This record gives sequence, structure tokens and C-alpha cells, in this order.
Amino acid sequence: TESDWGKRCVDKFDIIGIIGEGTYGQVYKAKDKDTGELVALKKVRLDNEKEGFPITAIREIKILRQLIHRSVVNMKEIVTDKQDALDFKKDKGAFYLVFEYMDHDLMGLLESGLVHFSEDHIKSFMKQLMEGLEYCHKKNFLHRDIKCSNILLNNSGQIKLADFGLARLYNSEESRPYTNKVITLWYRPPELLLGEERYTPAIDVWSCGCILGELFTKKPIFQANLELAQLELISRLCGSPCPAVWPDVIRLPYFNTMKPKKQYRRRLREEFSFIPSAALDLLDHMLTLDPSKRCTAEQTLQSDFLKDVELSKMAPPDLPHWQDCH
Amino acid sequence: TKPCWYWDKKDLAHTPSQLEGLDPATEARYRREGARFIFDVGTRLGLHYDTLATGIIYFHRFYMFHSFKQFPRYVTGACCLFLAGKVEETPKKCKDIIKTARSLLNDVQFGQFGDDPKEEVMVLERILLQTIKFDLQVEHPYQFLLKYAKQLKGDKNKIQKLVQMAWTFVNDSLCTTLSLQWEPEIIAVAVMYLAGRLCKFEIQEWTSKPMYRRWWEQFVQDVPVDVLEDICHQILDLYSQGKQQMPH
Amino acid sequence: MSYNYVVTAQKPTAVNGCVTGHFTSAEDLNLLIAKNTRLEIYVVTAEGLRPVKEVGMYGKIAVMELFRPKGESKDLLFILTAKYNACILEYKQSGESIDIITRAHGNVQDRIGRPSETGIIGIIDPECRMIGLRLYDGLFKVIPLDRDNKELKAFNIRLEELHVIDVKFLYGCQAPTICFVYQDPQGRHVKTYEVSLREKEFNKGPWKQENVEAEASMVIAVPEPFGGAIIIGQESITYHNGDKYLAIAPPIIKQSTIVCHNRVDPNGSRYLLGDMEGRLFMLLLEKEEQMDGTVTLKDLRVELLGETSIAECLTYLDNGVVFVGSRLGDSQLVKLNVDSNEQGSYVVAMETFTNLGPIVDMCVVDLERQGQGQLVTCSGAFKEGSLRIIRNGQKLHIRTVPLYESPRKICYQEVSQCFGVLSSRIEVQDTSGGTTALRPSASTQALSSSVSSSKLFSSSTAPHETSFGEEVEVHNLLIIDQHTFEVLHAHQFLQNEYALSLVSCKLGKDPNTYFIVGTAMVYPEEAEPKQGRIVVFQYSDGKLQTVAEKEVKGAVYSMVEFNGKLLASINSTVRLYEWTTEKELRTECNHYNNIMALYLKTKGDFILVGDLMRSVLLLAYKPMEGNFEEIARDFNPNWMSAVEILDDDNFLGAENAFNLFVCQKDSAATTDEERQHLQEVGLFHLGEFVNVFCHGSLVMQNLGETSTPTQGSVLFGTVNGMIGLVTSLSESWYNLLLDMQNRLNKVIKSVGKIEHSFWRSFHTERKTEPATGFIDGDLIESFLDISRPKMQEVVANLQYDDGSGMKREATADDLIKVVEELTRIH
Ligand SMILES: COc1ccccc1CCNC(=O)CNc1nc(NCc2ccc(-c3ccccn3)cc2)c2ncn(C(C)C)c2n1
Repeated sequence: TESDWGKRCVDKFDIIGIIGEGTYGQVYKAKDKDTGELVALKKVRLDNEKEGFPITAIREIKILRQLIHRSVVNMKEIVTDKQDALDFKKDKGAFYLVFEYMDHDLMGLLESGLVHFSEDHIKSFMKQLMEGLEYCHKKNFLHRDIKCSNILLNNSGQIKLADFGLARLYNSEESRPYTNKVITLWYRPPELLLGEERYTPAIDVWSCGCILGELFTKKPIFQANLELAQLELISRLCGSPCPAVWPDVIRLPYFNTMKPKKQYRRRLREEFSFIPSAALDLLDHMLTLDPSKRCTAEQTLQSDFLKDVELSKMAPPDLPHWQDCH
Repeated sequence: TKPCWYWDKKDLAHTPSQLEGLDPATEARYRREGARFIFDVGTRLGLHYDTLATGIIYFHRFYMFHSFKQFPRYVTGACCLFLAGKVEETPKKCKDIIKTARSLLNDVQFGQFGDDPKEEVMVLERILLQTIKFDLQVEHPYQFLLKYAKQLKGDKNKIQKLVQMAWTFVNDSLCTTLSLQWEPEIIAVAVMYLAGRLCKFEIQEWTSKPMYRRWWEQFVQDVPVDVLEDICHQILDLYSQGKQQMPH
Repeated sequence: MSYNYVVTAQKPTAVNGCVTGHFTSAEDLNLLIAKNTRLEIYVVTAEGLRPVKEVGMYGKIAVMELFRPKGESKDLLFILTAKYNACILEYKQSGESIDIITRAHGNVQDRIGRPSETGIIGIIDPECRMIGLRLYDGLFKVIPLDRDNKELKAFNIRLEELHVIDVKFLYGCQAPTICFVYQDPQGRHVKTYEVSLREKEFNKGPWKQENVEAEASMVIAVPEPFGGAIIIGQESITYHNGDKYLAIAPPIIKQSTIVCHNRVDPNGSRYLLGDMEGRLFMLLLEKEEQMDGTVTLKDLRVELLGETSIAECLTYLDNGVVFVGSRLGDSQLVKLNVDSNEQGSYVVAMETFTNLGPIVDMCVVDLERQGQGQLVTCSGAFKEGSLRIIRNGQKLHIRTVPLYESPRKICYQEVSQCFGVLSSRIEVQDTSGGTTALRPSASTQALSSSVSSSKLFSSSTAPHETSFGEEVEVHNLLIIDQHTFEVLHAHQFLQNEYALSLVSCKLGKDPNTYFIVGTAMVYPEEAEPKQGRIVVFQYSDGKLQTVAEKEVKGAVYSMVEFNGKLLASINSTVRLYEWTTEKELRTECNHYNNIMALYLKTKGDFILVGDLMRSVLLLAYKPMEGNFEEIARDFNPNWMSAVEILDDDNFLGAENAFNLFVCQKDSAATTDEERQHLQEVGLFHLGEFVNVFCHGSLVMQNLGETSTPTQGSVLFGTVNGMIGLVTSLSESWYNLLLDMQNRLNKVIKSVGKIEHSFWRSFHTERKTEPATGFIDGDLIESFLDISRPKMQEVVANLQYDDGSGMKREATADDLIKVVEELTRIH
């Protein structure tokens, strides 16, 4: 049946090339021999035999078979290398996580500079992303690694969230200690910079706001190489962490340790004056220092900017053409 | 989309172990030992009850697709617990599971692990993942016992006695093939039903429909009492054979 | 890691901007000409220009303006670079010693902002109270010109109008006032504001908004006698000033877009206008004086003067002389006469300055069998299209072959003693239903000619409607003699067929040498072409014969001969064709993990693919199997403009951001992943747009030339005419030269006080990294021009390594010899 995974062989796919390098194994593009559908097979190598099957993959196999959404990537099946006949101990063959092949990723479309985003296009990009995030947050899962390279895009304008390797369940009642500093520094929330380890789903929201701004500026908003440096840049725009705006900031481990040069005032509306008013409000709420005062995914979807966006009118972004190469 | 992980009692007459000449009593003895091994090893390591149960469910499912005589029961158990730890985010190092398994097993039993215990276990992880069809997410009677108990209102101390007794019945049912016969939701009801009959409590009154004599229905639709009795019989039989007697 | 060296062989020649004023002395009339990174200062005479000084800047000159604040004797120069380095400069001369003073400087980049579509705009107030900068959508930046602002500190004023087309400061206003054209969904409008340095905000402007032409392009600020502004469009010119409104829409300007303007009479009576077809107009302001004593604008008139080079900047100098600054063609001095000549023209050319123009393609060929190598470049566009033959002999000798149409690709075919050149000319839909060419050009003035009769796409049934006046490109293959450079033959490709690739080679067991052209059927409706042809021509006995044609389902962007086979890139696919004994192309093997395979290069059985966004890929042909195999991909994302193979391990690429990078095989065979990973080991901001990489050298080789430290030779051509050269170095020589750069940068004074390390830092809008693996040879070659005290200061505490001398001190005479050898590679 369709459900018996791990037995079908990777012979069934004609490998086209390598689309990316993996934290545990390299990702190849491929075509299904039977249907012609284009897939993306991730290589999962157990040959290291240090801790066996990677937990990062186990989280992607656990969560993505639960999550069904138009804005969340689909794991179609898991297939294997030709296994050694009747000798599992000698067998060191690897496993592959078959996914849908998304044509482009946000990092490449903006970095080449070839993509031009109108307001309506941004609305459709954000509405899908938030709908996906809301679905995931409602199921009490946290992505924990939102990045521009993790927002895949089909030419149609469909957006899908992608790298669930660092994702884990969130419990509101029991504040169990999780890992720390999970999101990449440029998209990392202020609380994790100060090390809460008991984080809220609002960590993913901060990142998406960073993306919202980056879509308007075409340049990431908070680019720094050091955790304190990031806090300064964030502090300049969003305001310095202080007890009035963040009553519980004093409980965070590094609040006294990590300090901005000054107690900067919030300037977000001024520095983003060119952003439309409907969107600027969304940014102010998404980039709020206090995770308890930071807006939710549902709140972003019930928005003047996003509420009246119709997902039927996808309106594809201005993707590169031959004249655009000229 | 998703696999079927439930069989009929009559089907257990045709497991690989049975057809290789193992009699029904032995396969059920072997299952209790392997499950209790998993339970005892993980408890010594401080593992969450869900992690113990997930390993046990993997274990039970495994020996519905494979034989007991060709695949050792204690290596498999250790492998299941190792994977369960990663699935349920309560991870342990394979060497530590071996250490504890050695502490608890005698010399004959630990002979199954062979010359290199860690290797025999880590190697099996491949077969386990393919066997359980990479369906790693598992739900357990515990969450439903609490979800349903939360909707009961009445004497605080009569409900907490019901829950603990039912909770003990859940831990005991892991030694059996009930995990392979009935969804966890039904198990949770069955153990509430069993504890209710024994504690001479009438759970219908604690519900929001004090007059709905079939209270299980407001939690689990389409569950006949015939199902709940079959489950109770199977749980009570364990107490009858063993020296342990009903807690009450 | 990899080590490489980059030098300029020809400096940028295209004119990016030109201004006049009183910069060197309050007495002289100056002409400042800006070429990319280069500033040229001239003094105007009665015969022409007297050069006085040239400086390089560590940045692309984006803004260049002269102004004279109260208290100064002479004009000061403002320059802003494309990386937002701002500075104010002063000319100072002490007898024979000429130097440039940096009076104020700073970097005006904002942390958060959106770069504007119409680019950086910089303007200065008529009272020289402030500098206005339009850098980001929705923001106006003000640098106030107070004596104390030596760091050029500035503030932003929120601007409601997000999409601004052009802005100028107005004359005759009570407060600093800006007049600008902007675009919103309702069309284009003209609007004014007042700028308050005290309040640091805009106040309501002197006159109301007016709706203007949809393609309103430029804002001319009119001087005090009239006041107000003029707005230039595609069809109309309008004058606005409070209650006054004029509009002239002469049919002559509708024909060609107007791109430049200047003032001929300081009072605003007469302006000069130029268009993209090279025509030069005079815009006349007809005055009417009232009995009140006031002077008003009565009417506007436009008069055609003649033809100049397609000009990026015009500046009127004096008498009848105008300087024409051209980016697409050669720049000029022309004299405007009061009386027309017998052809009706008032414009007569005086001098012609050489502009290599855009170098679309180029090849190196030893025409005279000298062992040297000459560079034949496809240069210019439209009427300025030219072939330029370049040889070394101390200056470069350049010959120009006028084509009057756009050259696209060039390739040399020795067997036929000629070149093949792909070209395109502009025809316009005419009343016959066909098209008519605006002027005769190479493809029309060939000795013999042919037209393609192919029936491949003839089935059509796809409608493409034509409106009278619309432009079309007509692409041709030109056969040009290598000695006379006379057009021997012209082959016109199919209607709406664009020629994209050209090679000359033998294939298989066929002894004939062919011209092979790859084409694509282009229709305005398609985002990406879905039809194409690979055509095999033979040039024989003065005629071009079509040997075979292969149909493809895409655009043949790039082709390259591969060991007797034809390697062609068709859109996403990279394909290898075999040439059969029946003289037809045959598919052998394909590759499909490509977004758009724009560029191809081969060494041995290795192929280098340049993708539009996904950077370089090293494919390999595996003959045992008859197919391709992915050796390694550059996983980092870079948009490509040209690529080249340096050696079996190092690969050179060019970014559309004026950046160069070198990728190498990671050469660690531990994990298969490491080999499949190309690591960018070289990064360098060139500052120019590389269109063509070509192996070869222009230096004369008599076989007596001392072996230089540098190994290899790649020449590259750019859009601004700059020709450069890349070569490799040994690890020791790199460390020596790099250590010397750091010493030179501390010693050499930069114009505008721009840090050299910042200028060459790899810079994309979203990423900025320090340069690596590249020696700025133009910095190294400047060691020879610094004074003796400075030379000795540089060599202090300098040690050699990795040679016979493990630790060896350097003297100023030792390094003079080393650099002098490095100057002999070009
Ligand atoms: C070293 O590091 C990097 C740094 C910068 C850029 C890339 C990487 C590698 C890691 N990136 C990745 O692996 C990219 N993830 C990605 N991209 C997809 N489709 C968009 C896409 C991305 C890249 C290409 C591409 C093709 C040719 C050359 C380059 N890129 C094409 C399509 C995609 N669909 C399904 N899945 C699931 C398996 C998660 C996908 N994962």
C-alpha cells in the first residue's frame, strides 16, 4: 500500500542533480520514473553509526506526516538504497526522504536581486506563510528555525515552509526546558539572544516579521555576526530591552550581562516610513520585544494587511524572464 | 496515507513466531518479558512514561511482522527503547542502555547481545524503522485517561482513586497484545470502566450527562460494552495468574 | 585557497557624466568628465580642451556636481559613489605640484531603506545651502552645507511620494524648494515642497500639483529670469510655474526618446536636448516683457540642429562648442553654426574621442602571424556599433570598423581568412505592413546577401499583431574580411528570430570548417522563448551555404565545440550533439539541473556551466558511458554575467553586482560531499560589468620575454569599455604582494579618503565581505608613481619567504624592479 514506507527503492527515481547540501546528507533533485513527478530526495546516512538515525530527520519524519497544509512541505514517501540481501549488519545503505520539488527558494530569488515584489504579492506570500505557521502553532509545534532559505516558492506563487529539523512541541502548562539559540542570528528573537530556554511560539513570529521587512527592503533587517551585536541592531530599531516594555526582561539570564550601548528609543515606524500603513502596523506588532506582547499568527491573519487578501488570486511574483536576463 | 496497526485476536494465532512452532503461551511469556525489560531498563534511566510505552508499542508491532526465534527479544527491546527516546525527545546514548540492560539481565540473558552489544542494537535500528513503516508518532491510553478524567466532576478523592487504579491497569496492559487490538482511546475507557466496577463507583453521575448511563460514549463513539469487557477480562486475567491481586 | 592578480589594460572609456564650471581656478572654464572610477579635469580653450589632471577614486562615481558657497573663490566638487561614499573636493596647485584636497567626507548609507528604481539622484541648492540626495524610496536625505559639517552628517525627511522619477532644486524661491515628477497608480504628477533646515521637514511648496505626461522623464530647473521648471516627456515638453502653464508637442520628438539636457544661455533662454537616435535639438524659451517691467515665458519652440553620438551627457562649453559625452559610442566635440551647411545641418564634428563602448563579445587573434595576438571587440550599440581591433605598441593602437548596427558575438575562422559577427539592427513597422530601417548599416551594405527560408516554425497559427511605429530587431550573421574588414556577406535570420550564439569549428569526421549559429524565436508574449534553431553554415567562394538545421525547444544561449562534438545550452538543458556522416546534428547526452544555462566553457572533458542565479557548475563528460556527470556545484547564490576556466581546479566568475569570484574544487576526497562542493576562495569587487572572458594576451612575445611571476592570461571586456586581465600567482608572491598592498594603503592618500579595503570588499545589496585571493594590481602598479620618501616608508620591515631567502628584507630599489616586471604583462 501507499503507507508501507522504507521498502520502495530509490531506483524508482532518475536523479537529476544536487540541489543542496544537508546537515546530515545531501539533497538531490529527481524525477519519478513511474509518474514523471519531480521530487527532492534527501539523503539520510546511518553509516556514521554515532547515534544512529539522525534525530533531525526523525523530527521531520514525525512532524511532517502529521502536518497537512498547503503552506507546509509534503513528505511523499521514504525510500532506500538497494539493501544488502539477508545481511542487515553489513548493510550500510542509506534512506531518502522524498519531498515535493519547489522551484525556487526565497534566499536565491532575492539575493540574485532578480525578484521584484509588489504590495499584493507580499500580501499573498505573508498570508500563506502565516496560515502555515498558524496551522503548525495550533497543532502545538514550533519550527524554531525560520529563515529565508527555508521558505520555498513555486512559480505559481505557492509558498511552503520547509526545514522542520529543529522543530519540537510546545507545552503551555509545563514550561519544560528546551535547547537554546535555535534560529539563525539574523532572524533570531530577542529573548533567545538573552537565553530564555523556555520559549514561546512567538519566536517564529519574530523571524517572519524580519522577513516581512526584508521583502520591502530587499535586504535583511538585522545582519550581525555576534549575539550582542544583533541585540544592538535590534535595540536601535525596536528599542532597547527595558523593564517598562518587557516587564520580565530582568528574569532573563543575560539581561544584565548583555546590554546595548544606550537605551535606544523605538524608531520602527520612522525607519520604515516607506512601508504602507497597513503593513507597518503588522511589523510593529511582529517585532515587539516582549514575547507576551508580541502578536500571534492568528492575529496576523486577522489583519487589514492580510485579512482581506484572497488566496484564490495568487498573483505570481515577478520571477525572472529572458528579457530580465538581458 | 497511514498504516493499520490493529489486528484481531484470532489473527495472533498466525504470527511468525507461532508458525515457527512457538506455542501461544510462550509467545505471550516472551512478550511480557520483553515489555517489562523495556519498562525496567527505561525506568532505571529515568525515562518518561510515554517513552517507555512508545518503545513497548514498537516492540509489540515488530513481532507481528517478524519471528521471535530468529530475532532476540531483549536486543529488540533495547533497540526499541533507544529509538523511542529519540522519537519522544527523551534521548539516551546506546552505551547507557546497554549498561543498564547488563545490570538487569543475568549472564545467559545478556548472551543475546552477542560479542558486541551496542553493534547488535544499532544495527537493528534499520530493520525497526522499516518494520514500523516509519510511522513513529504514537498515542497512548495515558493522555486519554487524563483528558476524560478532567471532564469528571465530583468527589475529588473518589476520582483520584479511579485514575490511579486505571493508570496501573494501563501500565499492566503494556505487557499484553491489547496495544495491537484496540486504539488507545478505547483502552483508557476500558480501564476507567474496570476501575469503576471494582471501586463500586457509578461514573455516569460525574459526567455532564448524569443520566447517560453509557458514559464511555460521550468520550469514545461506537464502543460496545462487549469491547470493554473483553479488555477487562484480558487485564484481570493477568492478576489472576500472577500473585498480584486487584489493588483496591 | 587560490591566489590571483587583476590589472587594467585599458581604463574605462565611456562617459558617465560631465559638468562645467570654475573648479581649478576662479578664472578658468573647466570641463570635468566622469568615467567609471575615473575623474578627468580639462580647461576649455579656443581650439579644444587642455588636459590638466586625472585622478582615480575608490568607487563608482554616481553624483558629480560643482558648486560655489559664499566665501569661496572657486567652485568645489561634490562626488557620491555608488557605495554611498560622499566627499567634497578642492583643486589646489603649487607651481608645478597639482593635488586634490578632501575637504569633507563620509558614508551616507542607511541601515534600512529601499534603493530607488531611477537610481541615486543628487542635486544642490542654488544658494548652496544644502545637498539633496534621493537614495531610497520614500526618503529625502539632506546634507546641510554648513562650515562645520566636515563629516557630511545628514538627516532624512519622510517623503509621501514613494516612486519619484526626477527632482531638481528650483531657482527664484523664498526658501529651498524641490520640484519633482513622481508616479502613483493615477499616473505621473509634478509637485513641489519647501525644505526647512531649521525644522528638518518639508513645508507646503510654492505651486500646486499638475498631472503630466505618463512618460515624463526629466525635470529641467529654469533660471531666475523665467523661474519655474520644464518637464520633458516622450511626446511633449511643458513649462510649469504657479499659474503659468505651457505645452509644446512637436511631432519630431515623438520619434525618439530624449535622454539629456543642458542650458546654452545662463538666463535659460536656450537649452540643448538629445535623443537615443543621436539627434541634437535646441529648446528655445521665447520671452515676452510686459509694460510692468516683468519678463514672462511666451512660448516654447524646438529646433533640430543635427546629429551627434548617442550621448549620456551634454555640456555646452563656449562659443559654438559642445562636448558630447557618449556611453554607447565615441564621445565628441562638435561646433554649432548659425548657418546650416548644404545638407541642412548646423552641427559639424571637431574631434572624436575613442570609446570602446559596451564590449558585448571579443576574441584574440594573431592576424599578422606575429605571436602577439590582437583583440577584436564587438563595441558600441545601434548607430555607434563598431568592431575595434586593438594591438599593443607606450599606448594601445585601436582601429575602428563602423557597423551602424549592434554587434553581438564575434568568432574568427582562419580557414576563410575572415570573421563571423552576429548583429542586430532596428527597423520600424511601416505603412506597407513590413518594416523600414532608420539608416543603412553593415547587414544592408554587404557585398552578397542571403535570407533564411527555413520552414521549421512556418506552421505558426500563433497571432502576433503589429502597430505602425513599433520597433523590431532584425538579426544577421556578417562575414567580414580579416584584412580589409569589408562586409563580404550578410545572412538575415527569420522574422522574430534572435541570434544568440556563434562558433566556428570542424565537427566529427567532416573536413569542412563551418559557422554555427544558435538562434531563438522571440515573441513579446513569451516570458521565455519556447522555439529555436541551431544552424550550420558554410562560407565558401563568397557565399554562405546552409548545410543543416536542428530544431530545439528553447533558446540556444551558448555553444562551444567539445572534442569534435557540439556542446549547446538550450534553456534549462545542456546538450552534447554529434555530427553524423549525413551532415546532421545528433543528440548524444543531456543535463537538466539548470535554471537557465547562460554561459558555457570547456577544458578537456570538463564543462563549466554558468546559471542565471545558481552560479557555476563543473560538469564532466564521461566517454565510457556517453553522458554527463555533476562534478561539483557552487552552492552559494550568485547571478552571473560571464565565466571562465582558469585551470583544472580554479574557475572564474563575474556577478551582475560588479563583483568577481573564483571557485575551486575542495580537493578533499574524504566525503563525496566535499568534492561536490565548490568553495568560493576568491572574492573581488571589480567595479565593472564583465561581459566576455577570453584567454589570450596582447603583449608582444619574441620568445625573449622574461618569465613573469604571473602565470596564465585571461582578458575581460566590460560595459564601460574597461579591458582587464586576470592571472594567477604563487603562494609566496601573493603573500608578498598582499603584504605590500596593506603597506601601500597606509601610505597612499585616497581621493575622498575612501578606504581601499572597503572599495574592493565584495558587495551585494544583502552581503558584504572582505576581498580575498585577489591582488589589486592597479594598486601594486601605483608603487612606481609614489615619491621616494614614500617608497622607502613602504619597504620598511618587509620580509620575503618560501624561497631561497626564507627571511629576506626588501629595499625600495628591489620592489621597483618587481613591479616593473609586473607592468610587462600588458
Ligand atoms: C551550502 O548551503 C547552501 C547555501 C546557499 C544556497 C544553497 C545551499 C544548499 C542547501 N540548500 C538546499 O538544500 C535547498 N533546500 C530545499 N530547496 C528546495 N527547493 C528549492 C531549490 C533550492 C535550491 C536549488 C538549486 C539548484 C541548483 C543549484 C543550487 N540550488 C533549486 C531549488 C526543496 N524542495 C524540497 N525540499 C526539501 C527536501 C526540504 C527542498 N529543500
